[PDB]
Amino acid sequence: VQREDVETGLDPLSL
Amino acid sequence: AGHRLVLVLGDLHIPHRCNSLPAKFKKLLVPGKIQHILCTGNLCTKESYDYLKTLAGDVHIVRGDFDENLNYPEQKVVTVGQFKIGLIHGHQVIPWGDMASLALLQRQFDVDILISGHTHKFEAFEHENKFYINPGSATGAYNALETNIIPSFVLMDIQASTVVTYVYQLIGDDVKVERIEYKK
Ligand SMILES: C[As](C)(=O)[O-]
Repeated sequence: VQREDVETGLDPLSL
Repeated sequence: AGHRLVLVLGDLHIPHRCNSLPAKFKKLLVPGKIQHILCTGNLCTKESYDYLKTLAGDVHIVRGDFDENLNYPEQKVVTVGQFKIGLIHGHQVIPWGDMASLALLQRQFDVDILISGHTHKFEAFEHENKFYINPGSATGAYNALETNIIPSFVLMDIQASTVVTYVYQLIGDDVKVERIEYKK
């Protein structure tokens, strides 16, 4: 289901 | 802030199968960011429970088939934000990770999100407006049926009636992050 990639440092654990 | 950050993980199999989480995972998981932890089980010992308590002061664990602590509940249903969430290790689901058995559980539990483990394989999908999450194994521990396991864990950002599911994976020697949106 709708699996989009996430740019470096945009996940909650990194800022 | 205003977001609820929920860590989802399990099947560490520490120390019998693995001694620790990947060093790069430990750098990401630091105190003071996560509100709740939902653990599918197979820690397998108090040291790992203790470690989880350093990451958040609201820790939920269900009993795996290799857990030492038999006081953990067999399954658990909790509410976070607008979402009702069900938690089961999954070795009770017959056959392993059948989508039909899981959907049965969802109706039995009456949850928006059904979390389970035991297969050591990350999955996150929507089936009949219901959301199903398997965090995989945060240590990459082998199991029966599979030995080449990608270490992973899930982070749920709950806000209003959207859940944003981040999946963290150690692929090669680096962390790769994907996201899946689910609406209530
Ligand atoms: C080993 As059991 C009671 O959690 O299926």
